[PDB]
Formats: sequence, structure tokens, C-alpha cells
Amino acid sequence: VKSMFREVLPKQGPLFVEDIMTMVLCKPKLLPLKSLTLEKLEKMHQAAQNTIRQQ
Amino acid sequence: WWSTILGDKEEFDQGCLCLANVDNSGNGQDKIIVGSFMGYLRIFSPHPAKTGDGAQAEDLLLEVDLRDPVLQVEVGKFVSGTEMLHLAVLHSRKLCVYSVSGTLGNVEHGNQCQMKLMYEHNLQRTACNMTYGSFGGVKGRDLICIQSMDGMLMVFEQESYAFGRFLPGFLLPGPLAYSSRTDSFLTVSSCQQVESYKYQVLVVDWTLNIGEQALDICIVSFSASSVFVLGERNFFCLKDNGQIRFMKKLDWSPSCFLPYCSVSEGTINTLIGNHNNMLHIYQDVTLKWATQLPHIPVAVRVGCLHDLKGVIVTLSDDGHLQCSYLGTDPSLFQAPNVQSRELNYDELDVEMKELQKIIKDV
Amino acid sequence: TAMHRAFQTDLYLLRLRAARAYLQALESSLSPLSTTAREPLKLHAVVQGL
Amino acid sequence: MEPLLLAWSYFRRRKFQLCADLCTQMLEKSPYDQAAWILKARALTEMVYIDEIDVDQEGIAEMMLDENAIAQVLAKALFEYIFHHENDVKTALDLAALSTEHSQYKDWWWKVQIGKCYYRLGMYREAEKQFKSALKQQEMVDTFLYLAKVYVSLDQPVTALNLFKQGLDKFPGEVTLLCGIARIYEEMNNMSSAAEYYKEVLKQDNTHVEAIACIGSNHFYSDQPEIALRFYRRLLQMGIYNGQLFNNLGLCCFYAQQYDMTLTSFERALSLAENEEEAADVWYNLGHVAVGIGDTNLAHQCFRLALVNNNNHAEAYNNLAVLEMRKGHVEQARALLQTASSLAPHMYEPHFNFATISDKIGDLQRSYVAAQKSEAAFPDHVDTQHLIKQLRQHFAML
Repeated sequence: VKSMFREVLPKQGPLFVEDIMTMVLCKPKLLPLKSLTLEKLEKMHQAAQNTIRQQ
Repeated sequence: WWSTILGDKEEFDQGCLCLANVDNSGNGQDKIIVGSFMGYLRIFSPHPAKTGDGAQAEDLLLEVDLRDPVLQVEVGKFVSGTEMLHLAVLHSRKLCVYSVSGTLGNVEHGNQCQMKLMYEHNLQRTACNMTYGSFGGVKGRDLICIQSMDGMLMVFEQESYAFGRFLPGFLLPGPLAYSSRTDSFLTVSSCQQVESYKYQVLVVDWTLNIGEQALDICIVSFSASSVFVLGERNFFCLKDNGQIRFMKKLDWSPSCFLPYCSVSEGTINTLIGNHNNMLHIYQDVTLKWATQLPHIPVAVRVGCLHDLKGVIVTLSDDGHLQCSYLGTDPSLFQAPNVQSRELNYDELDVEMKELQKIIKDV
Repeated sequence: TAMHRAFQTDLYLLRLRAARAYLQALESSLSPLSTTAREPLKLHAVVQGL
Repeated sequence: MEPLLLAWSYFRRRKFQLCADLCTQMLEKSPYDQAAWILKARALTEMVYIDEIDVDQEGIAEMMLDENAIAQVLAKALFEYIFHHENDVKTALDLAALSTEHSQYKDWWWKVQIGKCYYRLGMYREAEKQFKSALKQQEMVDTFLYLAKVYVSLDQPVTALNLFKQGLDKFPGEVTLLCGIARIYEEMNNMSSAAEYYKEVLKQDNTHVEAIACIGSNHFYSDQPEIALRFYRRLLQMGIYNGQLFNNLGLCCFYAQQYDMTLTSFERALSLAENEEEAADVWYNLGHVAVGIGDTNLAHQCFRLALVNNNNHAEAYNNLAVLEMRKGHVEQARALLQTASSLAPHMYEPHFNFATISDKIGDLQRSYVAAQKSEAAFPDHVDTQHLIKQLRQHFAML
């Protein structure tokens, strides 16, 4: 008499009965983590533009 | 755990910190010694300061200015006929020895030592650095060498200057040490040759090409005798004959290092400091634990802090002396060699979710 | 039950942040696609261009 | 003298720019001082100094940046060194050859360096005979990274294996050797024997960054999206704080069904993005989120903003025009796949997807050359082999 809480689930699903030729998407990509040489060489080259932007 | 900031716009490098009990106290509770590019020598003993949101007074015990650059300080037994410990202090053109005496005044800034210069030694050349060791095989006492700036060896016994010869293969001064067991003067010139000259009164004994220069050389034994050399990029471990025991390649660049005591036979533990404010503890090549630092160290020592073992002091080049910030428990690289106020809150928490007022944040 | 309301009010800013950046370029017509005159536009730097 | 010491003591704490001016302040005090001349040299060397190749450590790549989980799974010695940041290799090679003839042994450093000069230009074999002789006298870890660097560029994957088991038993448990061996296995996609070695560079050395992602990516594919998160929340706590990591942290929490950190991590990833080509890829991965909730109107303007922030994003042109074919715009879709293919002449997914639009219409000649390249760029596909044999029955007779 506390509670019913009876929500009966169907216990069955929509099984497939044939395969269908469909269109599939490109899959999501994890970006690479740049190395500590690539982080240094990009930072040096990014400052190489600003010193030639004034000269 | 503890912090301080000493001086103002004074610079430091390695060799400007030691950890010993120079006053020959019976309890053996070691004390800090801090040099500078000025003469402002300090001597510390930081009391256990709790988390009470206050700055405790009388942090410094004594302070004596010498109005001269202090290159490198060294503790050791430097008076003949006694087994006491004496602080040895190097200036750029003079060499001093200050036998420490505890004064009649006690703690809280009573100038615990007056500078009792036992013997000043005049210099013929300006020096780079130096080291101490019982050369020749004498017992109890320890003698003192001098490496000049252009490079020559002026050995000084506690009574007087002994003799002098030049250092071959010089182009630029490098670090220098004396092996206790194999009784040789181990150095490295600028031509990447780790050399070890014989003490006798020059022709080389044995060399080894190592590829680059090196900052600091340390030699410990515990038994296993082993010569450690931290290069600019790599990190060696030499056997006494000239055999590379192992190596390790470092992607970062190191700052200072110290191979303190071990936990097992054959193993020996080492601390390295980066320039990314990171510390690294090291069983022989195997990394064990690595946590951050507040700054870039320039010298590291390990001693005893108020009857606690496994203490790490981090002197910078600005005046920082923050030490042993209790990563998980302020222990040695041994498996919990000390608790040392290990009672704390936590380490390495899990959850990164905010979960507070995210609803109605629009 | 706290996780469901955390998703919606974070996704509700996401629809706004997208459309405020979508219309910021559609009025400037930055997109290489069209509907009225119906061609796309692809362009590239060629190997001889060095 | 205090200026000479303060110059050398600035080099020890590597204050470089404060060192070179104070050292050349001592330059006019003498006609020639050999100590200041090499200190002005060597402090100028370590301003920038890189050795290896651009070794940017992927997590999702097999060949020409393809995705995964749909495929499968004396004092002159340092004067020589000033030429090596300037990369004038031939001029350095003269005084390198001059000095090694001055002392024709006890210099393995000059032996391996001239071989590095030969590899810097392209003299493969002349380098390959050079520093092999230095290894037969000296045991150094970088020389194993020198012999086994030229051999992989000479394309012999079995000759790389012998060095990586020779020096591994003289330098036991060494880290960067164990990373070099698992890096050539990912070149041949030998992940059966690659990811065991990356479980050893994590056995000892538990904070090596470039072997934390390459395990935490090879678990996000092949259906361990919860374990792959644990390798990325730990990599956050080291404190690197990139924009690329808040992308990868956003993707792993969604596929592991952790809906709290799944999207705040993307808004922090949209911000603090370096280039304008880089904020495209965070909009693109946001599209795959938007297909997951089912909103297509949201998803249609996520690939579009990835496309206006960066054209020639070949994975988005295909991905936008599956959403078009869901609506009905056939001729619109068949031109985006037409230009997704011409940007990526690999990566089978536009090629196969062309041959299910152009097959339903009836053009069985272009829908063959479409599904021809969806076999050569990825064999062992299932629904290509149910399509070529669908077409080759039409081509013979009725």
C-alpha cells in the first residue's frame, strides 16, 4: 500500500529482418597532441612573422 | 609546508647551499647555509609552522655580511687536530674559514655565531669552484682544493697551501670532484672528456667522451661505488674504471640534481628538476614519482629538518627557499621513509564536474 | 537527475552560439554553397604553385 | 673577474638573452678571448635547437590521415656547432673532416656528427657506413636512435628490429628506445604488437605524454570509450591545457555516456583555439554530437561552420551531403561527394557513397568507377563486394 510503481516494459524489441543498403558517414576524429618540439618550432616561427612584419 | 623570500635582487646558483650540522651538536639536527653573490650569509632552522594563517617570527638565526661575492660554501672538517665541522667560504679573490661557535645568546636572533676567521688564504688567481675530501688517504680530517678560473689546482691543507699545478686540456672551466674510494680528482673539461687525474705530484689517467658538457658531478657510495654525471641533455652513471653503468635521455633540460640515499642494494635514488617547474624522483632509470614545484630550482640538498628525514630544499636564483611542500607525504624515494606530518587532507582528487548552479545559468 | 538538466541548459547555449555564428557568415555569404544560382565553388593551390 | 663569472653563471641557469650581451660587452676589452668567443657562440646556439623530425604524435591515423573504427581496430668543435642551427651542412663538413683527420680516433662524437650531416642532406649510404663504426666502439642511446633512424627511411622494417633488441639489453628498461620500437609498428599498423610496448613505456615512466594518448586513442576506437577517458583525464592533471585536448576530452565523455563534461569541454575548445583552420575541426566533431541527439537542423549548421571556417575539409563535404540526401536534394548531394572525392584521393567513404546515389538513379557506368575506388582504397569492405558483383551481373548479360 506504500506504492504500486508498476510500469511494465515491453521486454521485446524491433528485430531486423533484412539488411538494407544505406549511406554511412565519416567517423569522428580525435585530434593529435603536438610534441614539445612542434610546440617550440611553431612558437618560434610565429614570432618570425612579427619580426619581419616591421622590417 | 614552509616558505620564505630572502634578500632583494640578489642572485644565486648551485654550490650556494648545503645542509649539515656545522656546530657539532650532539643531536645532529642539520642546519641550512645559504650563500649569495653578496656576502649575506644566512643560517636557518625553520621551526614547524602550522596552518594558522600567520607569519611566524625569528625565521632567521644570524646574518653576517662580508661585502664580497660568495661563490661556493662548504661544510667539513677543516681544522687539524680536531674532528669538528667548519664552514669554508670562497670569495672571488680570497678564501676564508669560519669556525662556528654557538654564542652565549640563544634563539630568536641573538647572532648565534660570530665570524671567527681561523685563517684567511690569499689567492694567486681567481677561482671557479672547489670541493673537499681527504686526499692522500688521511683519516678524520679533510683538505681543500682550488680550481682557478683559467684552471689550475691550488691544494690547501688546514695549516698551509700545499702545492700548485696547471690543469691540462682546459678551454673553459667545468665542474670538479674528488673520488673517495678510487682517490682521484674527477673533472670534465670543455672537450667533453670526463677525466680523473691522479693525486700524486701531468699525464692523464683515463678519459671518456660523453658527447656534451655537464652541470654538476656527484659521487656517492653506500656497498656500491658509483660516479654520477648529469649532462646538459643526458644523464650518466659511471663505474670507477670508466664503464657506463646505465644512461637515460632527457627530452627536457635539467637544472640541478642530487643522488641521495637508497632503498635497496644496487638501486640508488636521484632527484632531477626541470625548467617546467617539475621535479622527478628516480630509481636508477625507472621513474617513480613526479610532482610540480613553485619555481625553478638552481640547487637541491637533502638533510634533516627538526628530526624529520627526507627533506627537500629548493633554492632558486631570486631568493626563494620554499621547501618540501608535502606532495603526498614528505618522504624519501624509499617506500615511506618518513611520515613527517603525513596527516593532511588528500592528494590527486578524482571528480572534475562543477555540478553547481549549472541550471538557471542561462 | 542532475545530469539531465545539466545537458539541456548547456545545449541551449549551443543552439544560440551556432546560429549567432551561422548568420554572421550567411549574410556575408562566405559559404561555398548556393541555392538560387546553383553552383558550388572549390579551389586549391596546385603543385606547380611553389 | 666578476663579468666573466656572471656570464658563465648566466649560462648555467640558462638566462640566455641576458648572457650574450654581457659576454660581447667583454669582447671589446680584449683583441681575442677564446672563452668569451665560445660563450658568445654557445649561448647563441641554445636559443633555438631542435634535432629530430616533426614527430607529431597522432592517435587516429593509418595512411594519409585516415580515420578509424570503420576500417578496423677543441674550441672549433663548438664553432662547428654554430653551423648546425644555421643548417649550412656542407661548410661545416669541411672543418668536421679537417678536425677528424687531425685526431683520427677517440672521437665517436665527430663520427656520429658527420653521419648526421650526411643524413641532413640525403647521403643515406655514406651515413650508413659512417656511424656504424662509432657504435662498434661506444654504447650510447642516441646512436641507436641514429642507426635505426636512417634504416626506417631506407624502408627496411626488419632492420629496425635488431637494433631495438640489441641496445635494449645493454640499456635495460630504457624509455625512448621502447617508444621508438612501438612507433614503427604503427607505421605498418601492427597494433597487435605495438600496444604491448606502449604498456611498457607506461609500466615504468608513468607520465610520458606521447604514449598516454596513443593508448587512450586506441581504446576510444574498438569500443572502450570509458577506459580511453581515464587516459585523458589523467593527462589533463599533468597541466598541459591545449585546445586539442579539450576536443578529445569532449568526444570520450559523450561516447562513454557521461553527459556533464561532454559539452562544456567543447565550449572551452571553441575558445583558446590557435588557428582559424583549427576551430573547424571542433565544429566538425560537434556535428557528430548533433547527429547523436537527432537534431539535423543543428547538425546541418555544424558541418557548415566547419566548412566556412576551413574549406577543403574533405571529411565534412561527404558528411554534410548525407544530410542532404535525407531531405531529397539529390543533385546537391551528388556534387558535394563529387568534390569530397577530389580533395581526398584516398579514404573510401565518398567513393562508396557515390555508388549508392548513382546506382539508385541507374547510371551503372559512373557507379562502377565510383565503386571501383571504394575497393582499391579500402579492400575487405562488405558493402562494396555486394555492389561490384551486383554490377558485374548487369554488365555480362541480362
